[PDB]
Amino acid sequence: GVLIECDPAMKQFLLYLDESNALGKKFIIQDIDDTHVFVIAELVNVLQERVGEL
Amino acid sequence: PWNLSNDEYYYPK
Amino acid sequence: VSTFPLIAARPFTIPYLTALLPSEL
Amino acid sequence: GFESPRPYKLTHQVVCINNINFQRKSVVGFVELTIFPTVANLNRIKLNSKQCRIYRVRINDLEAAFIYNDPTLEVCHSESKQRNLNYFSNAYAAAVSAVDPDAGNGELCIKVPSELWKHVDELKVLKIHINFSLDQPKGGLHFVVPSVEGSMAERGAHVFSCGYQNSTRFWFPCVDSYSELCTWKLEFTVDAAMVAVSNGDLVETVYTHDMRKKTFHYMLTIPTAASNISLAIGPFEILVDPYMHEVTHFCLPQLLPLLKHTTSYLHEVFEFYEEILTCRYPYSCFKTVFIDEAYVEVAAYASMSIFSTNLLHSAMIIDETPLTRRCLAQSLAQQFFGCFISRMSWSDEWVLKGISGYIYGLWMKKTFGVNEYRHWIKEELDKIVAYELKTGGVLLHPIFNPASHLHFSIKHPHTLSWEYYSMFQCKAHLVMRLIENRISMEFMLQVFNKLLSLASTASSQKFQSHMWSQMLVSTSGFLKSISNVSGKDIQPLIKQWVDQSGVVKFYGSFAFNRKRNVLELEIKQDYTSPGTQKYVGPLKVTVQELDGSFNHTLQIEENSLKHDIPCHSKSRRNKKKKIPLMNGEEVDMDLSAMDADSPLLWIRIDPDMSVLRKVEFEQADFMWQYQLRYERDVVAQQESILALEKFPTPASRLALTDILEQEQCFYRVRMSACFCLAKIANSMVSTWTGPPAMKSLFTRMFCCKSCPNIVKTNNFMSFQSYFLQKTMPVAMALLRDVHNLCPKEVLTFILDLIKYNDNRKNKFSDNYYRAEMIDALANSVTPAVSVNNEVRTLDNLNPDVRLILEEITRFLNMEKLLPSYRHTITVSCLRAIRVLQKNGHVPSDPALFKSYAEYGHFVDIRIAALEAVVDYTKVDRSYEELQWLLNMIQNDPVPYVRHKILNMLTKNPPFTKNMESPLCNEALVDQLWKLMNSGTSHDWRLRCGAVDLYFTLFGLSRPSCLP
Repeated sequence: GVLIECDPAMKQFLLYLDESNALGKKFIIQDIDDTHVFVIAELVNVLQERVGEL
Repeated sequence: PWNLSNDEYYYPK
Repeated sequence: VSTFPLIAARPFTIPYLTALLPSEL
Repeated sequence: GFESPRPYKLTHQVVCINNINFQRKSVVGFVELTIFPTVANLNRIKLNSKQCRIYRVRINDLEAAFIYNDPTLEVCHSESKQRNLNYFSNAYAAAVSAVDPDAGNGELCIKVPSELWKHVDELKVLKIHINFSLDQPKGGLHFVVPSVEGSMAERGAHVFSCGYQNSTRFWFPCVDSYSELCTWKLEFTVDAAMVAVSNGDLVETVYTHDMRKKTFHYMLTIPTAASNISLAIGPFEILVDPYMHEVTHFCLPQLLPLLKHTTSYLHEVFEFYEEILTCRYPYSCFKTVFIDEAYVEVAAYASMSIFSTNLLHSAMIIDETPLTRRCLAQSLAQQFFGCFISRMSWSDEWVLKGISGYIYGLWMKKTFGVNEYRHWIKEELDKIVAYELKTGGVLLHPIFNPASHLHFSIKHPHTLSWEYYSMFQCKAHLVMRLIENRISMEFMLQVFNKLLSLASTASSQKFQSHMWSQMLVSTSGFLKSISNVSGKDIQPLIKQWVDQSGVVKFYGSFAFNRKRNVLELEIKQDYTSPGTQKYVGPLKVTVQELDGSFNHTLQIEENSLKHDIPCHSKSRRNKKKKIPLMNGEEVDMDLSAMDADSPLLWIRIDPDMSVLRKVEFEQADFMWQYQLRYERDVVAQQESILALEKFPTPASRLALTDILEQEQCFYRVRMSACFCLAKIANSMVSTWTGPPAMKSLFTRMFCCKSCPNIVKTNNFMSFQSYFLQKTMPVAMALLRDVHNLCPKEVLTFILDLIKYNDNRKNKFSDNYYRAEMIDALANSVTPAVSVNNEVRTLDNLNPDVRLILEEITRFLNMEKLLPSYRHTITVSCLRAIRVLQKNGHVPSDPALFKSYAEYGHFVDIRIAALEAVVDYTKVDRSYEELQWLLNMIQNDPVPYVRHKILNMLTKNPPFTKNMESPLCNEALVDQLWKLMNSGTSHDWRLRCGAVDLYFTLFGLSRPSCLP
């Protein structure tokens, strides 16, 4: 997978997109801890526009 | 020498 | 004989009477 | 449809026995058969007879000529130099088939006189009057004459009809097949102080003109076979059943109170077997005879059962009540379905054995609970998955070799090994449980009621077998009756589990797909092992997830490997809600050990044991601990205990300790958790924190609150903490120190359990608890550190073993003055002395066990001492002890002891075929070949045991250690 280090209060931000996006089967494939998540490789550049909204 | 299976607690009817 | 003496095994003529029967009743 | 292999049909038989001489061990009598020839030109008539000296034979009061030859006396010639076992097995099968009444053959060939040929061509009746004499029978019938003086009733001399299957040829001439049904008239002229018990109902009892003897007249109007006819003559104490009044119980003298207490349950067994089936008991009486030196522990004949007296217990004896209770129950099940409905061939025996075992399991379910039923079914299935993977497989319903992977022929019951016979009955009742699983239990009981109702309409006709063959069941008739009552046929299930002879092996492993929320199972079969076969049917799997327990059916075709089943939510981890179980209840689970991404708590492949299988599932250790704690199935708790021995983590110790503390768990699961906790504790030494395992738990459960090291006085009235209390030090003694020695904290605890034992206050005996204490003392013995093979003397004894030796000396000597119920402490102390001799503590001397293996001792002491002598002659390679054991096989009075010596010498052999031993002479090969050929010619169970011993020692080919 793709290791992504983030904030514990921000981990659930990417989880809401998993239950909303209907592109693939599941966005988040594995959750290590509150500061480490995994992902199919393709939405870091898209999140840079979403972060402005966030 | 007896039942010894607590059946009324596992299968109540 | 001094340490651990065993009473020797004697055969009975009818062994079920001394085996199966209760003695305190 | 039944067509006879015999050219005549037997209608009636009179068996008259006079002059039963107990001093000379001799009977005289006659036999009068009433045959109707079915084919003209009958000429020779072939009857079965062993050991009887035939004096004269008269056919229709005309003197006839007979010739007798028994090919099974010496199977191979004495001057043949063959020594391989396949030759003997083929020759023994041919010899048994040459005396088989299931073919047209027989041992006594009587020639019809010439003037009766015009009486035999137009098919009219022939009355054959043979008179015979048994001079001193070897195994023909049971004889027990004690050596106390007095009259034969004053010393306790009794007779039993010993033997199995078709062994009535051993005491009168007959047609000894299960398919020749006739009516019977039985007269026995015995002493005036004795009673003669037999089949039928006693019509009268007349005195002789000197009033010193009396004749018992029995009549059997229900047409039975000759193989179901029995006899017990002795000075029996008669007891009429106070609940059912056609049932009489006979015991040996001075054992009437034990008989009163023991046979007081039997009316409930009668009521059960007459309400699950809807037929009443078919015979007009029932007689239970309790005898000494019995052949088997329980034998069932027509309207009669012969048990051994060792089943008789008093009111204060526990741990023997369920065993005697289930012996009575299986004798009654065989009364219904082995003696009333009989066998049509030697094939279709699986039908009768399966129906008997299945209705006895239904009795066990109602009486002792479903928990005990599931535990029994699992232990029978494990027995099979062990025997069939060990050697070949058991083939129910062969077709006539059909099974060539074993060293005997399965064409006849008297060539089968005894372990094969036991596993045959076991597999038959498990396959009947499988037929109940496919076709529901009420339809199954309707099948059995239809068979019994056809037999009981058949049993009242007088036509000589026009209709008496409806009392004989076959496989095709059984399957046709199943198809009549249900509309489904079971021919795939019959083709897989009956006609094919194998069990299946399942290797399962799972993986949870988090993305698609599925559970990917991976089930592969090992079908290339010698005992296995390939399963292609459906397979149930039960998955416990957080949302509950869900069942799934998987189709396991040959090319199948990955099975994707769907998984449910994990919203019972979001809120704390209770997780619902397999039954309707729900519990609080500690979900800290569970994975965060998977909802599934445990998986069980084939939970209902619906195939004959051995499962090897690879769960995670927390899933095994959840399955041990929160499952509502005892077989899953047992398999999780069995699988937790590979995970010695402290969470598994906490799981087994929580199982041990928990009443409302089935007691046989806690008794297994004791031994599992002992093994786990031995594996995590140098990590264990506090006291030894189960000690604090023993002091919490069974000791005083004010004194921790003093045990409470014995009150055994709970029967589940009694079993747990007597099994916990036995497992606690398997604790080992880092130094591999049992700790002196557990040995001291066991010795304080022995010292502070007070049994003056409970209403039950203490013999089994004290015997288990001796077993716990024997478990603590580690091998001694002998230096330079130092002779084991009294001064260089271990300081630990001196206390153990003092205790077993005290226990054995006190047993010599105040004996136990069945000398359980003698058996435990002999076993413990053999344990101390197996390590280097006591000198390796077999003289004590050789003195306890004499004839006058109780039979449990005898078999424990002979087990110790067999273990000694395996370890010390003793030639003279092996010759002692072989001599005791040849001439011992009790034939059960001879069979047990051959059995123990097969299980623990002195050498195998791979070993080079000093005991592999040509002399030993010649002795064992002479024991197979001659010598064991009178029992049919000693000869199969000698064949098993020759197979274990020398194999199927030519003995290698030979010129």
